[PDB]
Amino acid sequence: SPVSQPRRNIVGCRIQHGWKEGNGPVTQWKGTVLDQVPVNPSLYLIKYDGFDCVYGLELNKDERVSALEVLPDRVATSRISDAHLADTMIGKAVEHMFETEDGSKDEWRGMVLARAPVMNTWFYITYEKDPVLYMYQLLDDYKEGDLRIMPDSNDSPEPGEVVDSLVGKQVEYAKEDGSKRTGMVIHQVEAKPSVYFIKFDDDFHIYVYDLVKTS
Amino acid sequence: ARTKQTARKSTGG
Repeated sequence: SPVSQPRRNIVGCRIQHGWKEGNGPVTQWKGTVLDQVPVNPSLYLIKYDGFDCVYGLELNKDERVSALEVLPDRVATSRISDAHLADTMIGKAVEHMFETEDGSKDEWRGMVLARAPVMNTWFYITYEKDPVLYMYQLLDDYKEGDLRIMPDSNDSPEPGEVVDSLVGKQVEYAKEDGSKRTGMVIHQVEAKPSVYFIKFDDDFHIYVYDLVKTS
Repeated sequence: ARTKQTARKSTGG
């Protein structure tokens, strides 16, 4: 919708702010606001420049954020290499090759949850050894041979609708002391209904977990 | 060819 509304729709807009760790140096980041969480509209999903990881920050009500300012810059909504190769891999497990500075190539098994909002050329991906929300343009790792999609028992798109969604829930965990790992489920992956986006307090990372309460 | 250094924000914390 081109015409604006009194509420400021700050989703899909390049922003810029100062980050201050308590009694530390002030850093300057810019990035793209990807989404806003409906079960807590204070939270926005942000992708910083040069950073593959997606972060969840309560930008207006946070104290660590300084000089929040919206750039006149526009996100490059653009070309989709193939509408079919992307999503032929969504919901499938993959092995993503990453190489260290030494040159020693490694592999990380993970699953492609969805397609990124705002930057459509990017894919939502989470890894097993590191279960958080990352953003990579996989359409490139495949062409260069750094991404392998492997055969698995994944039927992809009661037969009738079930009330299954756990969005809006409240979670707590067995932290060894260290306060308590409290949080809230904020999203359900539309390709894998068992996989959920969780957002804990005292943390700005979007965790991608699989909730079934029993294997 | 991707790099884990890039992946997360270099300033940690």
